[PDB]
Amino acid sequence: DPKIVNIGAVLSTKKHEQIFREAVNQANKRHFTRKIQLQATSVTHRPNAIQMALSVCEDLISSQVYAILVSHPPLTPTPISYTAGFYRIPVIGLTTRMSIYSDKSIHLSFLRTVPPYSHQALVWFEMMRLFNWNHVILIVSDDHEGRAAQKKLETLLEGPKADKVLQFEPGTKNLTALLLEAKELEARVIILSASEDDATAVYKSAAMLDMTGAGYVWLVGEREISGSALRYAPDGIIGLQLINGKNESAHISDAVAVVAQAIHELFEMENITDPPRGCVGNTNIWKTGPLFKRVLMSSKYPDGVTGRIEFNEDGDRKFAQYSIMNLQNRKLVQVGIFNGSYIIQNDRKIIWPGG
Amino acid sequence: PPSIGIAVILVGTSDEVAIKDAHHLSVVPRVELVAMNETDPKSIITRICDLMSDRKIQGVVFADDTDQEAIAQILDFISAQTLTPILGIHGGSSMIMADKDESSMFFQFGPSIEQQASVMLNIMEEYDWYIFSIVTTYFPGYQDFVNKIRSTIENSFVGWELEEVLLLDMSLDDGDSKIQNQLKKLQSPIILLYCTKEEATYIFEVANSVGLTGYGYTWIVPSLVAGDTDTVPSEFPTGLISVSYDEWDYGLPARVRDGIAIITTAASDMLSEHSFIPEPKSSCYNTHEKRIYQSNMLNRYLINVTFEGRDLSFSEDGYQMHPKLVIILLNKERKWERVGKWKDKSLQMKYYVWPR
Ligand SMILES: *[C@@H]1O[C@H](CO)[C@@H](O[C@@H]2O[C@H](CO)[C@@H](O[C@@H]3O[C@H](CO[C@H]4O[C@H](CO)[C@@H](O)[C@H](O)[C@@H]4O)[C@@H](O)[C@H](O[C@H]4O[C@H](CO)[C@@H](O)[C@H](O)[C@@H]4O)[C@@H]3O)[C@H](O)[C@H]2NC(C)=O)[C@H](O)[C@H]1NC(C)=O
Ligand SMILES: CCCN(CCc1ccc(Cl)c(Cl)c1)C[C@H](O)COc1ccc(NS(C)(=O)=O)cc1
Ligand SMILES: *[C@@H]1O[C@H](CO)[C@@H](O)[C@H](O)[C@H]1NC(C)=O
Ligand SMILES: *[C@@H]1O[C@H](CO)[C@@H](O)[C@H](O)[C@H]1NC(C)=O
Ligand SMILES: *[C@@H]1O[C@H](CO)[C@@H](O)[C@H](O)[C@H]1NC(C)=O
Ligand SMILES: [Cl-]
Ligand SMILES: [Cl-]
Ligand SMILES: [Cl-]
Ligand SMILES: [Cl-]
Ligand SMILES: [Cl-]
Ligand SMILES: [Cl-]
Ligand code: NA
Repeated sequence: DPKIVNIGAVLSTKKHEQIFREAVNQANKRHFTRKIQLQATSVTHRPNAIQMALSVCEDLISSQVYAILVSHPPLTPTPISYTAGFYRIPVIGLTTRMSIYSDKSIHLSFLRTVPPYSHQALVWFEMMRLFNWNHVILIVSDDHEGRAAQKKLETLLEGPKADKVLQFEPGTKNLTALLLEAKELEARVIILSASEDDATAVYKSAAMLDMTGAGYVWLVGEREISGSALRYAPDGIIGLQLINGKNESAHISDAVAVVAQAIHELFEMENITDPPRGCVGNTNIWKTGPLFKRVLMSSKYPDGVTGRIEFNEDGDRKFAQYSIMNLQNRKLVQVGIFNGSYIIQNDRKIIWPGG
Repeated sequence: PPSIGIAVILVGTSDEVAIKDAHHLSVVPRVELVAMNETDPKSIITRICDLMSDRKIQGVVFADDTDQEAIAQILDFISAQTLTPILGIHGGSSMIMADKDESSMFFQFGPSIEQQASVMLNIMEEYDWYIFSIVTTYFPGYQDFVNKIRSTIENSFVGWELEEVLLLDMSLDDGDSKIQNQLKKLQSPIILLYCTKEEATYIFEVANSVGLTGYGYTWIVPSLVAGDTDTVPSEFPTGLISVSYDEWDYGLPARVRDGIAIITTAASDMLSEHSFIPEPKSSCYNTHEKRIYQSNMLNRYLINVTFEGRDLSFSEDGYQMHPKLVIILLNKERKWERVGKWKDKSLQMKYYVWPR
């Protein structure tokens, strides 16, 4: 008999539980599992954060999980990160994109197989080189996500330069003062980070100031061409969609592969201890937790369903693939992809604002 | 006058009798001592939720005898989720949490991060120690610590010289000897350390391996590193200096008294202006639906309470406003020893010159 090593998951549906089950069973098939052999333990999301925390203890940590997969319900991963982090049990985010999960102080054992929204700056930057936009205006919401995008782009720039950064208070509906400050500047290329509703307010104000026509380039991310943002978005706008970013099934499969590889790598080392069994009466960290986190952080899985899987220094997905989308006659049209490191233009012509 | 329920939760050895002894308004407290054995997330959540579904709990006063700073994090989580006032008055429950939730009604006895950092520079100026480095982990607050120092320095006509700031990642194992390589970069004779007690235990063990604990190096840490001063890890270097609120002149009986008063006064003050107080949540299981019916309105009163002509007010950030702090020094017998008070924004030290 082998040593049985539990992996946990908090997932959206029973269907996705079964997928996780089958992924773990496949990992057992394809790995050499005389010594150690994985076992799937899963629940679905609870209705509120306190019940979810309790469930992590009662359902998962009671089974001594070495790691916990967590999907964003479509109520956040946060309670699961908190509770699991208490013990230094690693959490793998499957679909959560918010930049806040990259903060070690808050989420101190958290990796994810999708990138945070802020990493869209990586694509903007390659776009700016490609189309030789050397002077841009950056408009970001004055919240965490907005400031995260700013920091990320400013790091890449510091070739092309930002002529100015403008931040606005989230939830503001008349943005003409801010947008007037951008109109006076010379650069005509405008990059936007904002939630759905805040992008809407921007697009409206920009249209009333006639900043959405010929001359101007608008470069945004995924949130800014989603839901209601899309409904008032100007033609010619360029935006992004994370390929497979919403495919819980794809990420379950990839996350399990990575975690299974990492478990087997872990157990080549000496003096591996088990995680605590249950929460009750246990207040010490899992001593091997920090080691297992390092092994995950450095895991490389080239043959992923979502592409090439590595993690950066914050445990965020690297080599993510984006669709480059262009609003033409009010339809979203793919004009290229960012394949992880390289921009590939397809045969469909970009139509800019105006044209 | 109507009665509000207040749970007083005590973890670990405590004299309940002496407590129930230290203990005019529009409302009147019904106090309820609960003892608790464990301080894991489940035990703490389950205990408080069970309390809230048996009795009608307006507020929670929490004290423990551990060094577990995580207790404060758990309580803030519970407070924000259920919108219930919780005071962490002693132990891990009072170990500063930076960045409490927007909806938190969690308040802690003891100094903010920024105030401790201010005290630490005052100690340095007294003995003309102007050259120093900073070591922190990623423990929440560490940025607020570094920033407070930096902006005090920057705005001073004094010849401060901050030489190095180290950030230590102890979420990963140290089999590459990273922390050792970082520590071996320190030259300064004063080193300010921000981290948890358990983290400092490890950091000191490593610093010693590299010759940084002995003479020529003085380490200064905040309250939560000293923690319970009757528990002194062996790795802690003789000569360690700490700001402390561990329990010197402000005893647990008195703390529980003031805790009960703060919640009671605050509720009275609200009933008097608005002709209602918020109704005790009767469930943690239900907090998602009943949420538009709840707010943290009681906070604005929680923070402006005078009792027995003692100003007990909190900051909006949820720490005590004017704590009398005790500066302590780990002596040759490896006991913690009083060597200073920080009273009225004034530092009063015992020694003009440090003995060894
Ligand atoms: C995203 O898209 C990028 C760009 O297309 C991909 O990166 C390229 O990956 C291909 C592999 O398919 C690489 O192609 C190989 O190039 C080798 C030499 O590369 C040098 O020269 C190129 C061009 O100047 C430089 O870009 C590069 O920096 C190097 O200096 C060749 O030796 C290889 O030839 C081999 O295969 C051929 C075809 O079968 C055989 O005939 C040969 O015998 C030989 O075995 C090959 O052509 C390319 O170098 C990569 N470019 C870059 C910039 O990295 C990414 O792979 C892609 N990402 C994903 C996830 O798909
Ligand atoms: C805003 C902060 C939120 N907090 C959540 C803690 C928590 C909340 C609720 C519960 Cl229910 C539990 Cl269970 C745990 C984060 C947690 O406090 C992080 O803990 C540490 C972070 C960093 C470090 N330093 S490090 C990365 O070098 O090792 C140490 C502890
Ligand atoms: C999601 O990924 C799976 C592979 O795991 C694939 O079979 C399926 O087609 C994908 N779904 C979509 C909508 O592309
Ligand atoms: C806590 O420990 C005390 C002392 O032994 C005991 O009386 C009590 O039953 C314990 N409580 C629980 C919930 O186990
Ligand atoms: C706090 O102290 C008293 C009320 O007790 C009063 O002088 C002051 O205005 C109060 N602050 C408020 C109500 O914000
Ligand atoms: Cl096998
Ligand atoms: Cl449990
Ligand atoms: Cl194209
Ligand atoms: Cl208990
Ligand atoms: Cl919270
Ligand atoms: Cl503290
Ligand atoms: Na991370």
